[PDB]
Amino acid sequence: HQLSRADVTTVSTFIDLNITMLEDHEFVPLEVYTRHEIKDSGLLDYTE
Amino acid sequence: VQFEQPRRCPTRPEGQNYTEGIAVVFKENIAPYKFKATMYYKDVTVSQV
Repeated sequence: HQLSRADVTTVSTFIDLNITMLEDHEFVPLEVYTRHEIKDSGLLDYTE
Repeated sequence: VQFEQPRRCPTRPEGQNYTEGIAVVFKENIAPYKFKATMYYKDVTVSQV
C-alpha cells in the first residue's frame, strides 16, 4: 500500500538556530528640569 | 524513521525606502526682539545747601 510522509516519524539532521530581530524602540523627550523650571527656581526675577 | 525535508528559509526583508531631501529644522524662538531706540531726557537736580 501507499502511505503519506506524515505516517513516518521524522528525525531532524538540522541544527536549530533561533535568531530574532531587535524590535523598534521609541525614545520620548525627557528632561529632569525644563527651562521654565530652571528659570522659576529663582526667588526674585529682576525683569518681572 | 525519516529525515526531515528541507525547511523554508527566511528571506531578507524588503528594506526601508528612503526619500532624499533637504531640511530646515526650526525651534521655538526664545530670543527677544531687539531694536534701536534713543532716549531724550533731562537730569534735573535741585540742591539745598
